[PDB]
Amino acid sequence: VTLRAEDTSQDMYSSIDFVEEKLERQIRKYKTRMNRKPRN
RNA sequence: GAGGGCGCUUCCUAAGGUAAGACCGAUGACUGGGGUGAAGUCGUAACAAGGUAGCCGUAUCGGAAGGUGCGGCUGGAUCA
Repeated sequence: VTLRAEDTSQDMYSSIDFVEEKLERQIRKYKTRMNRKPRN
Protein backbone atom coordinates (compact mmCIF):
# COMPACT_ATOMS: atom_id res chain seq x y z
CA VAL A 1 0.00 0.00 0.00
CA THR A 2 0.92 3.65 -0.48
CA LEU A 3 -0.60 6.51 1.53
CA ARG A 4 0.62 10.07 2.06
CA ALA A 5 -0.24 12.66 4.70
CA GLU A 6 -0.14 16.41 4.02
CA ASP A 7 -2.18 17.71 6.93
CA THR A 8 -2.20 20.73 9.18
CA SER A 9 -2.37 22.22 12.61
CA GLN A 10 -1.47 25.60 14.04
CA ASP A 11 1.82 24.39 15.51
CA MET A 12 4.19 22.32 13.41
CA TYR A 13 4.87 20.38 16.61
CA SER A 14 1.12 19.85 16.88
CA SER A 15 1.06 18.74 13.25
CA ILE A 16 3.74 16.18 14.00
CA ASP A 17 1.67 15.19 17.05
CA PHE A 18 -1.84 14.96 15.62
CA VAL A 19 -0.80 13.93 12.12
CA GLU A 20 1.48 11.11 13.19
CA GLU A 21 -1.24 10.10 15.65
CA LYS A 22 -3.40 10.27 12.53
CA LEU A 23 -0.97 7.76 11.04
CA GLU A 24 -1.54 5.55 14.09
CA ARG A 25 -5.30 5.77 13.69
CA GLN A 26 -4.84 5.24 9.95
CA ILE A 27 -3.19 1.92 10.68
CA ARG A 28 -6.09 1.37 13.10
CA LYS A 29 -8.18 1.86 9.97
CA TYR A 30 -5.73 -0.42 8.13
CA LYS A 31 -6.14 -3.41 10.46
CA THR A 32 -9.05 -5.08 8.68
CA ARG A 33 -7.97 -3.34 5.48
CA MET A 34 -4.71 -5.25 5.91
CA ASN A 35 -5.32 -8.32 8.05
CA ARG A 36 -8.91 -9.31 7.28
CA LYS A 37 -8.49 -10.43 3.72
CA PRO A 38 -11.38 -12.63 4.80
CA ARG A 39 -14.40 -10.54 5.71
CA ASN A 40 -16.29 -13.65 6.80
C1' G B 1 -48.83 46.29 123.71
C1' A B 2 -49.79 46.70 118.07
C1' G B 3 -46.81 48.05 114.18
C1' G B 4 -42.03 49.37 112.40
C1' G B 5 -36.36 49.23 110.06
C1' C B 6 -32.97 46.26 111.67
C1' G B 7 -33.49 42.03 114.14
C1' C B 8 -33.80 37.03 110.90
C1' U B 9 -33.82 31.47 107.76
C1' U B 10 -36.05 29.79 103.45
C1' C B 11 -38.13 30.20 98.59
C1' C B 12 -37.40 31.71 93.29
C1' U B 13 -32.91 33.29 91.98
C1' A B 14 -28.96 36.79 87.44
C1' A B 15 -24.07 35.35 86.55
C1' G B 16 -19.96 31.49 87.15
C1' G B 17 -18.50 26.07 87.62
C1' U B 18 -19.49 21.02 86.65
C1' A B 19 -20.62 16.59 82.86
C1' A B 20 -22.20 14.01 78.47
C1' G B 21 -23.45 14.99 74.74
C1' A B 22 -25.79 16.68 70.02
C1' C B 23 -25.58 20.52 66.24
C1' C B 24 -22.74 23.88 63.06
C1' G B 25 -18.36 26.19 61.20
C1' A B 26 -13.21 26.46 60.81
C1' U B 27 -9.26 23.29 60.43
C1' G B 28 -6.06 18.82 58.75
C1' A B 29 -0.65 14.53 57.44
C1' C B 30 -1.97 11.69 53.68
C1' U B 31 -5.90 10.11 50.36
C1' G B 32 -10.63 9.00 46.79
C1' G B 33 -13.35 10.77 42.69
C1' G B 34 -14.44 14.56 39.14
C1' G B 35 -13.39 18.79 35.81
C1' U B 36 -9.54 21.67 33.14
C1' G B 37 -5.22 22.12 30.22
C1' A B 38 -0.35 18.87 25.89
C1' A B 39 -0.12 18.34 21.27
C1' G B 40 3.26 12.12 26.17
C1' U B 41 2.44 7.24 26.03
C1' C B 42 -1.44 2.17 26.10
C1' G B 43 -5.19 0.68 23.03
C1' U B 44 -9.53 -0.56 19.68
C1' A B 45 -13.08 0.14 20.58
C1' A B 46 -18.73 3.53 20.42
C1' C B 47 -20.08 5.35 15.73
C1' A B 48 -21.64 1.96 8.97
C1' A B 49 -24.27 -5.43 10.16
C1' G B 50 -18.11 0.86 12.72
C1' G B 51 -15.26 -3.46 12.22
C1' U B 52 -17.99 -9.36 17.79
C1' A B 53 -24.76 -4.14 16.48
C1' G B 54 -25.84 -3.29 20.61
C1' C B 55 -28.55 -1.19 25.09
C1' C B 56 -30.03 -2.35 29.95
C1' G B 57 -30.23 -4.67 35.23
C1' U B 58 -27.02 -8.10 37.34
C1' A B 59 -22.76 -11.50 38.57
C1' U B 60 -17.71 -11.96 37.46
C1' C B 61 -12.31 -11.37 35.05
C1' G B 62 -9.24 -7.47 33.12
C1' G B 63 -3.75 -1.48 33.23
C1' A B 64 -7.31 0.64 30.39
C1' A B 65 -10.61 1.33 26.65
C1' G B 66 -13.23 -3.63 27.84
C1' G B 67 -14.35 -8.88 27.87
C1' U B 68 -17.31 -13.64 29.55
C1' G B 69 -22.05 -15.25 31.08
C1' C B 70 -27.79 -14.88 33.04
C1' G B 71 -32.15 -12.98 30.85
C1' G B 72 -34.71 -8.88 27.98
C1' C B 73 -35.46 -4.88 23.61
C1' U B 74 -34.54 -2.42 19.03
C1' G B 75 -32.97 3.18 20.50
C1' G B 76 -30.30 -3.12 14.75
C1' A B 77 -28.46 -4.74 10.28
C1' U B 78 -28.09 -8.48 4.59
C1' C B 79 -32.84 -8.91 5.49
C1' A B 80 -33.52 -13.17 7.96
